[PDB]
Amino acid sequence: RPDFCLEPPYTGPCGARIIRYFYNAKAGLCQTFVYGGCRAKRNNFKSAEDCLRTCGGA
Amino acid sequence: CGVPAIQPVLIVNGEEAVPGSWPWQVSLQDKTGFHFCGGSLINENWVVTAAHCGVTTSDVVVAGEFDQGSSSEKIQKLKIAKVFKNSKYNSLTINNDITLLKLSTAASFSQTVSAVCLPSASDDFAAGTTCVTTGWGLTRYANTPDRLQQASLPLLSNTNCKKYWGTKIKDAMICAGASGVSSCMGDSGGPLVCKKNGAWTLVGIVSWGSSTCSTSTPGVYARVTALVNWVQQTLAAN
Repeated sequence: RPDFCLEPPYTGPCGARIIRYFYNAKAGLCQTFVYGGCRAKRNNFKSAEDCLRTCGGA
Repeated sequence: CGVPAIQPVLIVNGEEAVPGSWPWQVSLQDKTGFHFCGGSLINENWVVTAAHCGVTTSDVVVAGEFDQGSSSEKIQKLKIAKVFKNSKYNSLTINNDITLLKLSTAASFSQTVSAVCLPSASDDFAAGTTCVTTGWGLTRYANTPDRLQQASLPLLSNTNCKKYWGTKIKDAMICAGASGVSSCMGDSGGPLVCKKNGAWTLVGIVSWGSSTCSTSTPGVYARVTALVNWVQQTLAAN
């Protein structure tokens, strides 16, 4: 799996409160986090399904 | 516009607002009622917010709200007909961070629901001018406060702002704060208003800033004077 899947979630500098998903390698699943709205890193998905299909097993 | 039926009495380190004293403040929520951004009514059919909020026609505009934790509170849940994101919004630099929302059904203006005034492209709000920002964003950098918050803060000169943010400050941005208060997660899209001949006028839209909502760091807002011509043009065409 891509190494970006191992990066902690990144909220960014914008001030929004947008629900996104990130893969948590320690737990083995995708979890929710609050995204600020701009400069998203790659371990940031709009759905748990997209996240698992991209990072599952990392 | 710009004249609340209920006068206000004058976000991290801000204070609770008088219920309904910022009648143009709206809450942008998803279909489940989850608040993700703020916005400002500019008339009965349009709301102005930030482009980074990524609003869609599946989201809703909630007007006349004060306490989001109150199920009995009377509010207006308005559907969004179309979203007009400024095509010049730069997803890299965050410049031109503005989006207009056209409501499916007009909002019913009242003592707790009305519009904020828009400035003229040539308006000059001097640095040091005390303005106000409002919203339901975090009060501590965690869940959002139930009741609408507010904070008085000074506008900063671009030179002073650049002393911290350097070249990240672009032409459609205006800074304010670094004075003991700070906008924070959930405040985006909300208003930064200053008085123009006594009427509260939209000078900025909460955009970005300190990644920890530091109260000693300049907050950055979309500069409405640099984007109002686009606003008027969009309204006139729709």
